Amino acid sequence: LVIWGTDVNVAACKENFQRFLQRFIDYMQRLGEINVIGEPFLNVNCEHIKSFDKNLYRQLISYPQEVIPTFDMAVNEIFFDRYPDSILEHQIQVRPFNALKTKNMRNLNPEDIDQLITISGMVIRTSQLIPEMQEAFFQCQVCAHTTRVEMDRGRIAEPSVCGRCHTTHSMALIHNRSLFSDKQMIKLQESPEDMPAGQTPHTVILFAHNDLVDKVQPGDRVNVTGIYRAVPIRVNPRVSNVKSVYKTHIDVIHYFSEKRVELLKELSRKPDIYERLASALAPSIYEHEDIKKGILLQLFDPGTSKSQLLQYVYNLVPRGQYTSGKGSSAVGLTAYVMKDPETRQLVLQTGALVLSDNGICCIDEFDKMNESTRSVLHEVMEQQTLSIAKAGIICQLNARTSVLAAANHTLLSRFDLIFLLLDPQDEAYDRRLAHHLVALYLDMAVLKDYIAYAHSTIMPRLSEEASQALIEAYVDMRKIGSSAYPRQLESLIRLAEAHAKVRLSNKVEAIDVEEAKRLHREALKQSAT
Amino acid sequence: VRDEVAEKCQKLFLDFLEEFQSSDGEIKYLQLAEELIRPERNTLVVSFVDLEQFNQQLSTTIQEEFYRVYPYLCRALKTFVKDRKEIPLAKDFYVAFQDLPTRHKIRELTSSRIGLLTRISGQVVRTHPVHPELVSGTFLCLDCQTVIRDVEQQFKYTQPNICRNPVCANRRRFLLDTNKSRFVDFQKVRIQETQAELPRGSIPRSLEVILRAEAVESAQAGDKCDFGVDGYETEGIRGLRALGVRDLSYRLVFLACCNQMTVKEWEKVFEMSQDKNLYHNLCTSLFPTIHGNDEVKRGVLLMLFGGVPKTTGEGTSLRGDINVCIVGDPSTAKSQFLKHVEEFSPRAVYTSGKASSAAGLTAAVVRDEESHEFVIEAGALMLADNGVCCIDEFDKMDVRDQVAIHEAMEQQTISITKAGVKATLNARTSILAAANPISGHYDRSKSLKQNINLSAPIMSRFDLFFILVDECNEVTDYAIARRIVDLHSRIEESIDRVYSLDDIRRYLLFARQFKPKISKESEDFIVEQYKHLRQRDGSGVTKSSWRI
Amino acid sequence: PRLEIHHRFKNFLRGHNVFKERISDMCKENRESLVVNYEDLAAREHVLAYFLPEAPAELLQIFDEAALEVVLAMYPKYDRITNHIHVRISHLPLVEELRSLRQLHL
Repeated sequence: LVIWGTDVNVAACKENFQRFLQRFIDYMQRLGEINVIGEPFLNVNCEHIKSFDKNLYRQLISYPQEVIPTFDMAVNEIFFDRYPDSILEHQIQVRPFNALKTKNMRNLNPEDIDQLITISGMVIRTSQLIPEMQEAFFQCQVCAHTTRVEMDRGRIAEPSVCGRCHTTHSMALIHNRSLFSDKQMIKLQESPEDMPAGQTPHTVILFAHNDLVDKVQPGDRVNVTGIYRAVPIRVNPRVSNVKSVYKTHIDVIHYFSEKRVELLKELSRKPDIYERLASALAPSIYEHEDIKKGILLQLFDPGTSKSQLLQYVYNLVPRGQYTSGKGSSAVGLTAYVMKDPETRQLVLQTGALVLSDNGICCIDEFDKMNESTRSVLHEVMEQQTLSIAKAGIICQLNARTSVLAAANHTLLSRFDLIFLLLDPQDEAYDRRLAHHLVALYLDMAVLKDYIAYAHSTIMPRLSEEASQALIEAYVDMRKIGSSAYPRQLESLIRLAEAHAKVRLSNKVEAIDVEEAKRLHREALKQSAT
Repeated sequence: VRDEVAEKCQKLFLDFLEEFQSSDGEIKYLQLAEELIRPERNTLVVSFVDLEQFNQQLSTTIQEEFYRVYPYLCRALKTFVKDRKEIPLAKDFYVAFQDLPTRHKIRELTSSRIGLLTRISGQVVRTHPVHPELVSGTFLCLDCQTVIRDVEQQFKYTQPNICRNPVCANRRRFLLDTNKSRFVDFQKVRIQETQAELPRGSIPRSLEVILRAEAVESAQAGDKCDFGVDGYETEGIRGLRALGVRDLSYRLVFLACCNQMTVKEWEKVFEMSQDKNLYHNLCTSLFPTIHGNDEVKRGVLLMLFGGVPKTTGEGTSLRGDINVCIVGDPSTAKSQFLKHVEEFSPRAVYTSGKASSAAGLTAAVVRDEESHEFVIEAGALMLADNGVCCIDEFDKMDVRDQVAIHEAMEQQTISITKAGVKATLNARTSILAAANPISGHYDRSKSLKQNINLSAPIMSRFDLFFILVDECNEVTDYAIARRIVDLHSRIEESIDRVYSLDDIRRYLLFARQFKPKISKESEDFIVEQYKHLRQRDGSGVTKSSWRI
Repeated sequence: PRLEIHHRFKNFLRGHNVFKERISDMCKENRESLVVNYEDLAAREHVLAYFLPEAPAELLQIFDEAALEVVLAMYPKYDRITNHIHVRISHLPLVEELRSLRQLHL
């Protein structure tokens, strides 16, 4: 009752499994989730046998279409005999989880026709549920009696068979097991890891048959290990000619360092840390370093080292979007929902500002925008969220992120921070330009880890002594030498959290106490006169 | 095999349409006939619980074969009249069910289950007028072929090509079988998933369901849904086209048809009465995160209480809502930030001010010969029906809203009319709004005439107004920020949750159906004193706004 | 459905004192009026009277064709009067005062 053409046993370790039971016992959460919860779709991890033996791993990726069913049938069959009183109606499919990251994701060769591969990117657009017919059966003429034959997988329900006897929709939908399946068109965008900007980035069509659709949230980071497939595209629907080009698509199947940190605290107590970090961090930035306060603290003539300053953010943190007006209308930034008239299917378009959560967006030339736009940002600035109200969708999209820029009636208070570039009219300052940049113009890994790993656990707390300090500050000094009365000052506590985020210090010392005080004087001058 | 089951299911349905309970005889049948035919409401009900108790396999059969039992419930069920004269006039039937205790979660209502039952729950979005497009029928000549109960159903035409005298269709023809057709009434509404049940990151999914005449003038825009072959004819004959497959198959195709715990909360109200000054503490109890502005929250506190009288004598609509507007900051660090506190409550709308696209409340023609983006929908305000609405940025009503809100406020309805749609709805909710001046507060020394520069006919209709005066009270001025920062000091202090500040409120909601039977003796006493109130307003106290 | 009335009435296409004067009422003056009582309709041919609430539709096609038959035979000069004859059947009891506003009764 088995064919030897593929030479696949049950796990290839049935004889090794008996001694595995008596030797390995002599990570509990993996075993216990199965027995107690009874959760389907077993979610086994990376193939760790590849560390032990490569041959066992190499045989589960060459023909994975013939391997996944083997794992599914074997695991279920054992439970059926051991546990006859379990739920056999809900099939369980063993799924690889965080499989091998295919080398040179950029260079996906066509040679690996049918193998698991791991793409890494983002989700651009998602399609509405597209039902499909699965396990189709035919209709006989002899008393309309159907015998179960197609139980074994491997048949293909080719189209154009139901252009006669359309009763199959009403009649054979349920009785011949022809219920519609689920599939979702998904377009990922490969992340070239700050490529030198050579070749264009490849698009991938992720739309496979598996019914796990939307149990993984779109609009996140992509770590979907999938199975490559190729299908012949018809040249014309009218004829049967097929061209010798196939569309790629990917199957949906998915569900020392700390020593360095301690060193930074020891050198932190030195009183020359301010000059050392400012000089070394972002050295490509020219004069007018008061602007750096927004950048340096928060991250860790127009375009006069200004637009370039934005380029640093785009270069430093790839998480974000850079855009500008005067070339895009209000609908050009988001809520661009549109359908394709050639294929007659709707697309629920989104926008970049929507995708801008957990980042900083680069928008400049804000004064040149029209009054029709700037509406969506206004809620974001005043409600920290982005609501999209169109006929299809009425809700709010999370905007738990910060965006800042700079400028050049008193209803301006909508802005978080306002700074004006003043001209000291000092020719000596420009002199440093030629020597600083023109004359001058492994470590990259170190700068990357600072944000992701260290900042993940750090959460400052405000002591009792450090709160009232700003409150008592503005009241007394405001009448000496002659708007502060709003609660705008209190909001400055948000940026105060940056002081503690330096040195990873949850405690407050003499450093960063007078630093917050002078910030009032810098804001006072630009609001004076 | 199929014949016996199809007959017995219809039999066990028909015999159960008359109850054994509720006395006996045929008086009840006459009463139901009088209640149905005379007003022509077409409202009937049968207990699904008793039907399941009688035959639970019936509930499973209908659950797995709605698509199979709809066409037999359409035709054979109509045999209840027992009169041949009334059967040809009748076109369709209407039945319903209420207080169903069996339901399924929408999250468990996957698209992979077409043909089961679902509960109509969600938000009404995208209203549509009825369009009488061709649905089902036949043109077959009786002298040529006899009628079989298998033809068309959807927009597709006849497949067979036998007796090709009229079969040749390369010529336009308009012979419509208006005598034999399935045309009664039909409309589509795109239900939107419940936002409250949705998480912060929602990405709502738009249902596509078809609603029959039962939906006509029964649903409100923007509210929750609360109800053998011979001759070797084989394949190979040309004529196969895919134009009729891509249109409907890509969409969603289903049909739907329309104790001590209570005491425990109530016990706190009764028992706490013995404590002195209960009313004072009750006022503070709802606003844990406010500092100062006790007069501001005082109006808001009262705004929660409702009570709208219904119309029983066919008279005028007595207004039971509260519409208060608060004057505050000069629009810098806007003290409307207190509005955010109210957000932590169900039945509220997170208004995005007004400077927004606002496709709702500005309904537009939907039929630019294939489709239109703008729909007939006023959800922009009605979404808070049977709730309380918080409208931000009230000063941005310069042109478009100025006309709009006036109609909404006074009439409690919206008269949308665009030559293809015209209907009136019900927008019963209170309006919480705050207004700030254009560039600051300057009417302290200058008269309000032309100085406030807003729209009188709207602010005139508002019930109350509020003024925010800051005082040099160093006890509270110092403590304004401290109470704010206090939520950062959770290390050494944890606040236990004794009761939910929202659950207790909703206990009063159901109290409305209970009758207060308030005597007139307590009522008129305020009225008698009210005479003193109208005089004493002219006593020369500091004036702020002459309303009377 | 039935056969006795259909063929006889179709072959029809192949108190009466008022009708005698009313058929000539239309003239070159073009008063443009056609008043027919419903009770007379049941009086002249009673077989139609029961078929009026069942199959009134076919009457519309018959009425336009039938009018030309009588007029053309008499005086061809009268052909040029509005070039149209309109069906003006009177009421057919029943009477819905408020329940007529229903789409179920098409």
